[PDB]
Amino acid sequence: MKIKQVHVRASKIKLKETFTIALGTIESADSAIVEIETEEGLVGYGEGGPGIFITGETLAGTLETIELFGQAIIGLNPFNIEKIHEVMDKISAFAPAAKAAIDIACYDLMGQKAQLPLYQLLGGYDNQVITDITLGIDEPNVMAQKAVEKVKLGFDTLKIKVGTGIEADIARVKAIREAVGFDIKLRLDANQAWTPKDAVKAIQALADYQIELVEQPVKRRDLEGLKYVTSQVNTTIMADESCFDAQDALELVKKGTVDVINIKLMKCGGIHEALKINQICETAGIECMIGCMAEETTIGITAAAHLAAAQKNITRADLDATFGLETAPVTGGVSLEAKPLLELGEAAGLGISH
Amino acid sequence: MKIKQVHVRASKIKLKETFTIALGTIESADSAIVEIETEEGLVGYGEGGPGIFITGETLAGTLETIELFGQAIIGLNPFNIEKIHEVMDKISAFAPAAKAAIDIACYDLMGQKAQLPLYQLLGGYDNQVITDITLGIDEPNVMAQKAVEKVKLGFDTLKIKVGTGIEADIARVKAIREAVGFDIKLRLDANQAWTPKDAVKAIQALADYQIELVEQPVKRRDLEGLKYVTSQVNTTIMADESCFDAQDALELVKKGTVDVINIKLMKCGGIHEALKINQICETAGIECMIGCMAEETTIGITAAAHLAAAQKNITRADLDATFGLETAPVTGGVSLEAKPLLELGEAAGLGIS
Ligand SMILES: NC(=[NH2+])NCCC[C@H](N)C(=O)N[C@@H](Cc1ccc(O)cc1)C(=O)O
Ligand SMILES: NC(=[NH2+])NCCC[C@H](N)C(=O)N[C@@H](Cc1ccc(O)cc1)C(=O)O
Ligand SMILES: [Mg+2]
Ligand SMILES: [Mg+2]
Repeated sequence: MKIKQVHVRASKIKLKETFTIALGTIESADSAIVEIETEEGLVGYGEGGPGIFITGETLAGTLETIELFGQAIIGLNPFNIEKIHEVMDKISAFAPAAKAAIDIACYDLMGQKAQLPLYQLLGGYDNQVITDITLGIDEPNVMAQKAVEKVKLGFDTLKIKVGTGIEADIARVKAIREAVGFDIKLRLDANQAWTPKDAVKAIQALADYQIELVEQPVKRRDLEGLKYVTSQVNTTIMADESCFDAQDALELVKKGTVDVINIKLMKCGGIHEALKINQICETAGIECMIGCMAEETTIGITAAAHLAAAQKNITRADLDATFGLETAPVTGGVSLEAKPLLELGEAAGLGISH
Repeated sequence: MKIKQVHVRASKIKLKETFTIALGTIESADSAIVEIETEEGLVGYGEGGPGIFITGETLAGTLETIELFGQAIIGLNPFNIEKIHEVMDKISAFAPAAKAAIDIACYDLMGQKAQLPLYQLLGGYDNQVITDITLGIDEPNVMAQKAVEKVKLGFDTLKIKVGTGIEADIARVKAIREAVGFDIKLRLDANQAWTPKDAVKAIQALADYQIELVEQPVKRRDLEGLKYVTSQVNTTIMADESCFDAQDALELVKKGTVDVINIKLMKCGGIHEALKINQICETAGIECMIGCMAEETTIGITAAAHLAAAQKNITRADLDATFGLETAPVTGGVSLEAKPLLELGEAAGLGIS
């Protein structure tokens, strides 16, 4: 198998609602979609979802970088994922969105060539995954109200954003908890909004509210502070923005900074790197959750789902990007229907087309 | 795809010459060969080559463990390597040769089902690997003579076994270098024979002999002593017995114990675990060398070679076990011919039988 050409396009999908977190707001899912054509005719799909306030990556920069990658890998075999990453890494010192777009299309091609759904090439642990659904920052009563709706859809786990103030945030969670029950799992995400000591105070305050875990409570670069929190509360602390790639993961398990690590293909540059992170974490006894950017769609979510279902240590999933899309940019893959169960079929690769 | 049956049998193959290392001698390559058959008819080949003075595993124990593993994975998909290792790990707390045997057969099946050479499923970086050849412990003049012989076979890298005493060990290396010149790369392996200070002393004494690297100079459990050697000499230090699995590797990287790590499928329980070790090392800027047990045959060596060719970070290889074998247990795969280049064909999976 040999890459004949790489085509990249912009993709802009209107979001059903404006999503808000501690870092900013978004109202449209704008990403870069890649199609890698082989000499034999097979075409793999990939996506790069840039999050300016998460990674600093932009759609313009991502499109440019992908174009450089595409010309550099013509003639290579999609199965030589080792060299493909070598090539991209030599070209750019940092561009996980661009690299993920190329990486994902390559794994899609691998599945299609082997004639196997992707999850079978990535571990084969399972052929489906259960995802939570996130609730963007809003008024305590507003969020609590939306919870009942999602639960009604079948969701047993809700991801709750907070970060305006320990005061209002605590009010947020409480409102939601005593609103949907106690059989519903509740994970919180403060997107670096709290200081070390305020984080501890805020977390402990929800002791009787039964919180599954708290995601990135402090600034991504404040590793001593993040470890402070983790070591001050019994509640499970998860690192997100503090962990982009495998080298970050190694540093975290090294220092014993957190309990769980959130993996995003758009932060690490694709499945090849995500596998490394998960392997490092599993070896250290740290479970992983697979997440997503608000700007990615069907292709990125589908890729992440195959990986999550395939790897045992990826024990949690936050793949709800497609639930907010007004329309699907492609055919097949994870549907836009807001449901917790993402079942991967037997279609080869990502099972995506059109 | 589903596993229908698991067959396992004993293979006892004489070595053409007794192989001596610091830990003892080996006279026969006795391994367990497994054949995993799927309901559709595809059959995967695997092997468990236990090295008693390395892991403590025996052929009898490896056979009993494989049998336990075999009857527990009936009906599972070979592609579900994640669950297959979970099942084996729950059954046994320690049996890397047995686990490798099942693991390798599964990857062979994956390759066959996908209709792809195994190296394509494991990274696809290359389709061949260049191996060194090891010289067993002997008198300086003899080892030197044997060195010239191997170089004549085209080998550009020789792995020198040492460990009977810094006095002799230093004499062995000096003699070898004098015989083959500085064009040949020489890596040493002490198999835990030296104290940390004798190690530094021996290494410093060979500074002018252009030593590529020194493998496991001190006892396996003496990590502080191993790091001591590593931080006392400019020569590259490699861990072998100090690193069995991914957890060991993570510990070595955390402590900055060594510069390179030796991966053996028979130490870590198969390709699945070997990949973890290499990824951990790569992430930490530690290169890896793929090695082998004397007891392995074409099956084990072929699997190791596919993995080494596939992964960029596995930059060195010591896959010379088939060179000492009187016979080959299966057709295909790496041949018995003593040659540095191991070219993997385009046959699906291992390309065996
Ligand atoms: N329906 C809906 N609004 N889904 C958004 C999914 C976002 C995802 N669960 C998430 O929280 N991702 C990041 C935060 C984030 C927000 C916005 C953008 O553009 C990028 C990332 C996280 O987990 O922190
Ligand atoms: N002549 C011969 N049969 N050589 C086999 C060399 C195997 C390999 N290169 C090696 O050295 N492996 C171990 C040492 C070892 C010796 C004997 C047994 O049974 C198992 C392992 C090492 O690298 O230390
Ligand atoms: Mg987060
Ligand atoms: Mg060794």
